[PDB]
Amino acid sequence: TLLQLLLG
Amino acid sequence: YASLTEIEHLVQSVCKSYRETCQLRLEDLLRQRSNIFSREEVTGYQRKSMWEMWERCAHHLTEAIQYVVEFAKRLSGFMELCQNDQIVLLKAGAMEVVLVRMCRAYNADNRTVFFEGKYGGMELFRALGCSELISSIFDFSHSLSALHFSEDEIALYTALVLINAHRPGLQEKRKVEQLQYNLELAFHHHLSKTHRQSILAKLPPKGKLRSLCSQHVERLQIFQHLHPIVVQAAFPPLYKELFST
Ligand SMILES: CCS(=O)(=O)c1ccc(CC(=O)Nc2nc(-c3cccc(Cl)c3)c(C(=O)c3ccccc3Cl)s2)cc1
Repeated sequence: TLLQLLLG
Repeated sequence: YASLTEIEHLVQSVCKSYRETCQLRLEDLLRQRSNIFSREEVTGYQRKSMWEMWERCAHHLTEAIQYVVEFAKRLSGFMELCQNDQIVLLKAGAMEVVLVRMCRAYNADNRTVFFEGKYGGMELFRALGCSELISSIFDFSHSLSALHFSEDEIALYTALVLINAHRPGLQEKRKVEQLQYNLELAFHHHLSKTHRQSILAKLPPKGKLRSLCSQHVERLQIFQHLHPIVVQAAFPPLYKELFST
């Protein structure tokens, strides 16, 4: 998910 | 078992996290209130294609969600949760937080909301073809503005909107419970000091925010079914992930 990437 | 000192420190930490990620300063939103869409501009919006209006909204919503993600990243205890819990909470809560935050951009005097650089009434959104959803959000924002939230009250409340131990799919359910409870103590303490505990029974009913978000997802389905190319090509990837069914 892109949320994972945004959370780092 | 957080002490009173620790609770007071949580109040300040939450309020600071919010202040740093609030997207638009309240002062600016207030000063922009005299800047309203002209009749020509309003007509232009109503004459816009459905795809263009949805695409604009998806972009603005995504922008607002990005500030909520940042709020979460700076929120005490959130980054200490496991990566799976972070996702579940944000996937379910990001839009709910945006909807609460949005009441800051709502002017109750003329029933307008700050959208694309000016203030405009709900007639601005006709071309979306979801007049009910729009009216429901406008009503919700009206309900909330009546509470006259301070920036600190928004901070604490939105923290609680996000940190919900009752979200399905949580791994560390008890760790989320503990964070939720401490944030509740922070909220209630802050309210008691400012003599504002009266607002607690005046906060949105337990399923209102759920309802608005479900409606949004549903109206997107009606749009997307009829315009599947545009969503694939031009809508923000994050938006699709959160809302596309
Ligand atoms: C929320 C953070 S802040 O208060 O700092 C801040 C920042 C930027 C803006 C500008 C903006 O982005 N303004 C929008 N306003 C609306 C909207 C639409 C209908 C009713 C209402 Cl009250 C608002 C939008 C939608 O795209 C939208 C579409 C469908 C359903 C739900 C929404 Cl919220 S974007 C406003 C507030």
